[PDB]
Amino acid sequence: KVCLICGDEASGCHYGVLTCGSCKVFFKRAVEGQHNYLCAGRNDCIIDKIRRKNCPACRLRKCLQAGMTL
Amino acid sequence: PQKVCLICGDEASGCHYGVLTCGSCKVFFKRAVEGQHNYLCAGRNDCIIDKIRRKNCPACRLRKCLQAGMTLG
DNA sequence: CCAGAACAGAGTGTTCTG
DNA sequence: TCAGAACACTCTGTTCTG
Ligand SMILES: [Zn+2]
Ligand SMILES: [Zn+2]
Ligand SMILES: [Zn+2]
Ligand SMILES: [Zn+2]
Repeated sequence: KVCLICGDEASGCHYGVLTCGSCKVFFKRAVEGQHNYLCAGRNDCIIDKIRRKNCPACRLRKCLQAGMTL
Repeated sequence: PQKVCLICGDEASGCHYGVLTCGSCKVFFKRAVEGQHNYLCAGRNDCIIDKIRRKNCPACRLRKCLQAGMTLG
């Protein structure tokens, strides 16, 4: 019921991992697209519903560490 | 001789709200002080603010603006 | 249910003006 | 000189569709 990436309400099992929709479309867009994500902290940024927009790098990192794939 | 924004290190357009800055940090500061935003740092309140990452943490950006001495009067 | 498409908004940055 | 208006773009999130 809870997104393993940001803790928001999970819509379902997407790309191998229980997530919400925002993290679903984010993951696809992040992996295929050419983005210049760069962390401003220490690679341990808190990714929750409020702050997930802040550091796309760490968000993508959590997605990958969760095992998400296309 | 070229001037540098004291907030993000981008090219400063001039002295805005009391501090040498670019346009983006200017309008950002205005919108931030007046506007109702939910800025919250995801790190340790010491995020690196440069041209690439200034979009990342508005909280730390506003913090640098205030510590630089920016004001509306 | 799940993937992808598509529509809409927030936040941002530049150009123009006096 | 700098302040503010306004348009346009990027990124994101929800809704729609196959
Ligand atoms: Zn999520
Ligand atoms: Zn980060
Ligand atoms: Zn700046
Ligand atoms: Zn921060």
